[PDB]
Amino acid sequence: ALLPILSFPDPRLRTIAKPVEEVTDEIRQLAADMFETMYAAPGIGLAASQVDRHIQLIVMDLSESKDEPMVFINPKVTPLTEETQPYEEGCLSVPQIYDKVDRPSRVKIEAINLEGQAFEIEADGLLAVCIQHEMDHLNGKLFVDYLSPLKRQRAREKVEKIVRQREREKVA
Ligand SMILES: [Zn+2]
Repeated sequence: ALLPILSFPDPRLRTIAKPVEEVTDEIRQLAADMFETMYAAPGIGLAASQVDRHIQLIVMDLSESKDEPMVFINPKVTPLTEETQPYEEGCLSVPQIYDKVDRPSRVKIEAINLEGQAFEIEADGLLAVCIQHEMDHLNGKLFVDYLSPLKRQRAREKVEKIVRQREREKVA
């Protein structure tokens, strides 16, 4: 029913995504399936790289109510300061692992929406964390890449265990 999410260390998560050529109704349908997948997980961010569609498309909803959806197509993110903020990040492609990352605290976002309109906004807080995390997906990067090798290694061993439990849960 839902789209499968790739899990670390799947090598396809390292693919650099291609620009979206036109917001066609198949990219519209993909965005809608990404939302269902994301909301089911549950998560607040999913990049199209994570469902093995190597395209610059990101869906996001940062709200308690699952009612404030946002789409970023072909995004450009530029920091507006050297000040960073720590945040404990997770990732649906690194399931059930969370750790601290430090990223620029304020950024400018330029992207297009599901109608092909351009927009430009400035983001701090959770938005700035999340858009930078998701942009990293589109350049083949995961948040575990900023951790020490032992923490990455532990994360990898734990995730294979969770994925193996998830499969076993399908047989029951
Ligand atoms: Zn992620």
